[PDB]
Amino acid sequence: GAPATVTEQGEDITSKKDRGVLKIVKRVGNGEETPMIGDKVYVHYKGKLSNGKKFDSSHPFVFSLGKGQVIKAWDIGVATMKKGEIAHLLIKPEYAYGSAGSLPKIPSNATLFFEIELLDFKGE
Ligand SMILES: CCn1cc(COC(=O)[C@@H]2CCCCN2C(=O)[C@H](c2cc(OC)c(OC)c(OC)c2)C2CCCCC2)cn1
Repeated sequence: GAPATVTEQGEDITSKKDRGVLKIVKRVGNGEETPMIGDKVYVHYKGKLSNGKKFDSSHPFVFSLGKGQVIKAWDIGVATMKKGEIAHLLIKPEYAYGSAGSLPKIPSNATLFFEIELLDFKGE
């Protein structure tokens, strides 16, 4: 399924190249411009734990990019997305909630998967 496909075929978009955040584009965007740090960003997402034990969906989620308001993986991943793009991210715990987790919702050393649609981004 989608998590396995990303694991096998996804681009490694971490700077350190440690496979911590893997990406596949699913639906292409419009324009060349991807959002700068500081931009208010608007998205629809689906999300789940590898554990199979929790699912979550926006189904408009709003955050300021690259400000650590979201897990590092989103700050990295969404920064590479263009308006109208849909992407799959698979994320190792180092780029999400780490060894501590975020109990009870997120366990220790969790791997996360997300499907993200980037709707738009305005400058702050
Ligand atoms: C106010 C900005 N914000 C940050 C968060 C923390 O979560 C996140 O940064 C990432 C990325 C952005 C979407 C939400 N998200 C998550 O991990 C989900 C998430 C959604 C949450 O609420 C919608 C949430 O509660 C605040 C939470 O707590 C750690 C984590 C998680 C995905 C795996 C399946 C369980 C939920 C929630 N809101």
